Amino acid sequence: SHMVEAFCATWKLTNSQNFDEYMKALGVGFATRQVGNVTKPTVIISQEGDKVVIRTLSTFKNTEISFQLGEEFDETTADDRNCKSVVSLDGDKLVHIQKWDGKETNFVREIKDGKMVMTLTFGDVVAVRHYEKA
Ligand SMILES: O=C(O)[C@H]1[C@H](c2ccccc2)[C@H](C(=O)Oc2cccc3ccccc23)[C@H]1c1ccccc1
Repeated sequence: SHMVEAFCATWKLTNSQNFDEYMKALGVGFATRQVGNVTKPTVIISQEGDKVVIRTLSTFKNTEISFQLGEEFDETTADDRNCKSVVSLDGDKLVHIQKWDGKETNFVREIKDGKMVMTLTFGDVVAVRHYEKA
């Protein structure tokens, strides 16, 4: 996929806005939130066949998801939520939906001026994270 290629790279977190409140709305407790706030992840996005693969490396733990665009799959998040998830293209954007325990959250990945911007929404709580190619 052409639009996915813009995301395919090794990325490092450079800025985060309101992620603590976002985690709080998800139900993450204070201490685990501290882990989420201090960790600096390395995020590798790639295309392998018809699958998109997102590998995240950090001291806390490493995660890996592999999916076909628009196909629902089971996802265990870094905070151990067991979700039904789907990642789809919306124009040039990647939209990731996570459903668990009757709840729903979504986040959007965009390439803007060569950087990756992730906007996360749960209810009316919004967080924004910036990443740059490593
Ligand atoms: O930035 C990313 O893409 C990923 C980071 C990461 C992953 C694995 C290990 C450590 C960090 C974010 C993140 O902080 O995860 C959480 C870590 C700890 C607790 C968390 C609680 C709730 C939610 C995330 C947590 C990962 C990420 C992926 C997709 C959307 C937002 C954040």
